[PDB]
Amino acid sequence: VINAMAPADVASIVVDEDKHTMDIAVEAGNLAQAIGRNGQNVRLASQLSGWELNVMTVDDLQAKHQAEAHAAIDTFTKYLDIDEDFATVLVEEGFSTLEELAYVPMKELLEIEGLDEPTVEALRERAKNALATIAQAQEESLGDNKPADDLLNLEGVDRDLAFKLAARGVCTLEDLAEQGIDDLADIEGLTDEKAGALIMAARNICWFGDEA
Amino acid sequence: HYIGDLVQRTEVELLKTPNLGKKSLTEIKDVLASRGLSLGMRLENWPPASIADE
Repeated sequence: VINAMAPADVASIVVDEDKHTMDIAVEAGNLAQAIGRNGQNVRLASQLSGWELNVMTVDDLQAKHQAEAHAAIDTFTKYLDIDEDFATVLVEEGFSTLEELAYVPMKELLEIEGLDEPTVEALRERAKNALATIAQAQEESLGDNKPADDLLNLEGVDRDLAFKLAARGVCTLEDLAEQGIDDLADIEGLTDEKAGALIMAARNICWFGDEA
Repeated sequence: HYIGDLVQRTEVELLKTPNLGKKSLTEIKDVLASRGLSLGMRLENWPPASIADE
């Protein structure tokens, strides 16, 4: 990685899985020479490792670094969950939030001031259950038969709107066209004008399907 | 409120609105099978000459 940033001054870099994407971490002052030309050293050093590099800045790294600590937390906290006053004091000492942290050391959080019977070791289990709950949410969006490609690729409807429409037994765009404004009015996410426009669009796609 | 207003508008114009349903289309076809309504006519507003005000 560093050798591919030469001739310049590399200091650090990030990693990943298949597409690690070497995130070059240098300083603006040294970035001038490191980057050299917008379309020259950014491509020459891209094939250096064979994959691709993402030249960044020392400050940029930290900026993105924090944009990761808050998110295993910055995601509406859809994992374990209990009281919030204890959750703040737990996430203060907690490294990398709780996102799948049960596979890590399950003995250093017991050092935290307040660890009687295995409950925090249980709080992490709740996070695991939250992951299963997230899989159940996938079942709510796939685990229980989500809409077809005709209904999903319909213009004017998103994935959540397609799921809300398909939750009433419909599966295809023709099934959505068979439903009425009053039948789609049972879902509060769709309005009468929006359900009318979606039904008209599905009926137009069904009727004018012979024309491209 | 009157079926004359339904005869004043085209069936294509009614099919371009999702207020009518799939079973409502079959009911409209059953009503138009008698050819008394939805025959693609055009009125002045309401009244024909036989429908005169007296």
